[PDB]
Amino acid sequence: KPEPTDEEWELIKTVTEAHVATNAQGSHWKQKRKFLPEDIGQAPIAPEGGKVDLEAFSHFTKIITPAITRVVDFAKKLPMFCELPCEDQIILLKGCCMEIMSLRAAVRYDPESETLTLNGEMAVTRGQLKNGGLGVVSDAIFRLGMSLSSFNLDDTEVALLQAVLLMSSDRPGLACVERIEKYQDSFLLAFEHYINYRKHHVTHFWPKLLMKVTDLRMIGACHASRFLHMKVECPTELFPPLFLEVFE
Amino acid sequence: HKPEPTDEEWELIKTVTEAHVATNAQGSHWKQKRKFLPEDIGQAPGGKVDLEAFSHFTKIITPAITRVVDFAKKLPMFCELPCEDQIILLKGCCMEIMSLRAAVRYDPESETLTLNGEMAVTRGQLKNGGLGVVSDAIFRLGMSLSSFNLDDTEVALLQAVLLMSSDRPGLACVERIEKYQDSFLLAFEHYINYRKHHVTHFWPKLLMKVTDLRMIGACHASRFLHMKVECPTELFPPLFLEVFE
Ligand SMILES: O=C(O)Cc1cc(I)c(Oc2ccc(O)c(I)c2)c(I)c1
Ligand SMILES: O=C(O)Cc1cc(I)c(Oc2ccc(O)c(I)c2)c(I)c1
Repeated sequence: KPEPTDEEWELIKTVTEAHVATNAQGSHWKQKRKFLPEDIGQAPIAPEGGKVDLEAFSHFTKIITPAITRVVDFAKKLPMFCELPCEDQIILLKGCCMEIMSLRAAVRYDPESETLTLNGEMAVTRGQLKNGGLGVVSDAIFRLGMSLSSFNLDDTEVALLQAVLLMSSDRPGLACVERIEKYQDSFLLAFEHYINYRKHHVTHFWPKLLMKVTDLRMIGACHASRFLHMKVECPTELFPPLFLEVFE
Repeated sequence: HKPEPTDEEWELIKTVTEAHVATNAQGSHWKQKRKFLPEDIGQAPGGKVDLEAFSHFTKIITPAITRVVDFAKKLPMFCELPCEDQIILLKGCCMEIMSLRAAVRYDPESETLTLNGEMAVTRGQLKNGGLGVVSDAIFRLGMSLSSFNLDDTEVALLQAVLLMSSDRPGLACVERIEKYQDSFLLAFEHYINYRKHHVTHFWPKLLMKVTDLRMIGACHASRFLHMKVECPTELFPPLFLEVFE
């Protein structure tokens, strides 16, 4: 099985460093994290269904800007992305923002505590993340977390996965569709070969990881439909500057 | 590189792996043959045992107990021990090994444990089925085992280790057993260096799961006592009674 070529190791070093340089978990999150108090976002023990717990929502939005910002820095550290028109860059960033963020939290899933550590600092439960606003998306991200545990992804693999999510040529309104596909394929090929190098113990690893890319897309779309409910149920004063633009 | 298995250890590894495989009935993956226990059974309504759920479990429990015994009898080291120690070691590790077998068949997607590789149950069905909080402990262990990707050999060696526990009350040949256990641990350690898992501190964390299993085994025993008080005698298969006496 083909391992990465010299040229691909460069790209790999480039994406890996960009990810690590913008991954706030570069200080042992597992040891640094703090658990969000059980009082916040607990089952509310209602007609019309899940109503966003403004209290919980408040804690999530107070640390969401840095997460959004870090996704932009990540893309901006990739030469290929920097070659794209300003218009495409934006379209791509808006389309993958929550996909990438979701991946980042999912990879910080902890079976023993049943939590996801947001921004490598805030540990939360299904209930908390659900009642805080993501609704069933909460369940989706946790499932992704559970399914990714056996994959043992390192920074390079998460970085490459982020880059594949970034170079999505099917986003609506893109100008350089063909060029973006070329970039994505280059990441896929490097990823594919890096995987062979690492030698994971799981059958049909490549095919299974690709399906995870699909889950993230589903997750990204649900985020958007989820944001619509937030706008109805949450007062403007709770929305950070960038958070709004992300779905605009 | 760390020490890999010696020629002699590859022999012990071949023996235990075959014993486990021959007694696990997975020559045809549990996934493509398992059946899900219907949601109305053991559905949410300490606690009181759901006789119907319990009935379903004790209906396939004898074969599981039996395979654990056949696993041990397939190990030459185990056969050199006195009948009395064999009984003690079996009663001591039975639920530990079964719990471990259910835990490696944990499925994140459907959120179930496939018992005997044929019956998929939820954390809820298993709990109301009689195990109470032990169900949580086992599901928990199944969740943490996911990243370890253990193959037949590793689960096999783990079982050999749980089996040869020289600290069980009443054992006569404590030294011999202790020695047998170490032979398995050492070959395990080496087999591990040969596999090369990508989980940090893999060895120490796996050893810690043995700890968890001993705790699960002890909790099942006190869970059994509640069962003897709440479940009609008829729902107890004979071998199920003798093992957990
Ligand atoms: O973990 C990281 O680095 C990134 C990250 C940060 C956060 I705050 C987060 O939670 C969200 C996101 C959107 C949203 O509308 C709500 I309410 C909560 C997730 I999922 C991931
Ligand atoms: O999965 C396997 O191979 C072995 C296995 C088989 C069964 I049935 C099982 O469930 C139990 C065990 C004890 C008990 O008192 C009750 I009620 C249910 C478990 I956990 C494991």
